[PDB]
Amino acid sequence: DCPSGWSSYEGHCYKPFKLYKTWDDAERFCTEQAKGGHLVSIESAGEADFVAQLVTENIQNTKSYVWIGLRVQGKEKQCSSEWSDGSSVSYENWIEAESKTCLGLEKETGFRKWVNIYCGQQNPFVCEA
Amino acid sequence: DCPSDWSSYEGHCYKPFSEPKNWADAENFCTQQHAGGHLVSFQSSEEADFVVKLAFQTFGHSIFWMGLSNVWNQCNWQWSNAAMLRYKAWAEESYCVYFKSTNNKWRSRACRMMAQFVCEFQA
Amino acid sequence: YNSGKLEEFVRGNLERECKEEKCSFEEAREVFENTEKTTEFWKQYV
Ligand SMILES: [Ca+2]
Ligand SMILES: [Ca+2]
Ligand SMILES: [Ca+2]
Ligand SMILES: [Ca+2]
Ligand SMILES: [Ca+2]
Ligand SMILES: [Ca+2]
Ligand SMILES: [Ca+2]
Ligand SMILES: [Ca+2]
Ligand SMILES: [Ca+2]
Ligand SMILES: [Ca+2]
Repeated sequence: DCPSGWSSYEGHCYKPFKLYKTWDDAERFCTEQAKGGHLVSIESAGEADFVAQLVTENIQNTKSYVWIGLRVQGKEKQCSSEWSDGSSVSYENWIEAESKTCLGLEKETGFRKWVNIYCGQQNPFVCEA
Repeated sequence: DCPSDWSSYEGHCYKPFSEPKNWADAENFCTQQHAGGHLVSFQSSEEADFVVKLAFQTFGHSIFWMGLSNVWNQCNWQWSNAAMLRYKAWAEESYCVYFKSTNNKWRSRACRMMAQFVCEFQA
Repeated sequence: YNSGKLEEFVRGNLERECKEEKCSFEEAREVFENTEKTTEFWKQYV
């Protein structure tokens, strides 16, 4: 019930890509690989195990992360965060790459842990439909 | 005139410590070094300029906690396919802000990890 | 490679952190403090 190249798991189709893209480009690319396509959404431990296996069999890098579809929607650098002294945050000097509001799977943690990483990174990914 | 072990700037007192602590411990320790004390807060680029220098002159190149914690915990995290966020598998529970003594750029580090720090209070 | 102790207190270094040890995107970026350089370094790194 899935296109050739894709793998089926509990009603959905999954496909890993060894392409190096930013989170934005990856998400967009997925929306184009199939109707209703998106970066993978890991909603249960079982699906996490299925995806980890899919990644281990089609990525193998020992480096770089694998994008998943969970990230901070807004464009803020920090949310509802106030200085410990009690004052509001107005002035800020974040390095864009230090604002790790995207998530990726990584080899060291068996591709089953979501690691906070910079969205502008260029990594492989997994699409889901 | 800030305590002998501190440094003054714009009516405030600042002091960098070498004892390594995670974010929470650092902040609590600061509230115990003098009344109204907390982890250093950068409300302006001028203040940050002062602190970075003070920190580097004292201990040189290192990393120091700033008064910001759990920076993304209450952000609007959402799946791109709009699935509800229930199951979770975070590698780290929360991130805190710090600075590297070579410049005033803001950086993130897991709050459970260690770093040096700078306390501050209004004179 | 981050052992998770006090090593990140020391100035980054490609040899110590990326050659003698396996390093992440961010560890390399901490040395270059420039994104394009890191991404680049990454292509030829993996
Ligand atoms: Ca899913
Ligand atoms: Ca302040
Ligand atoms: Ca190391
Ligand atoms: Ca390192
Ligand atoms: Ca480093
Ligand atoms: Ca060597
Ligand atoms: Ca080593
Ligand atoms: Ca680091
Ligand atoms: Ca960093
Ligand atoms: Ca280039």
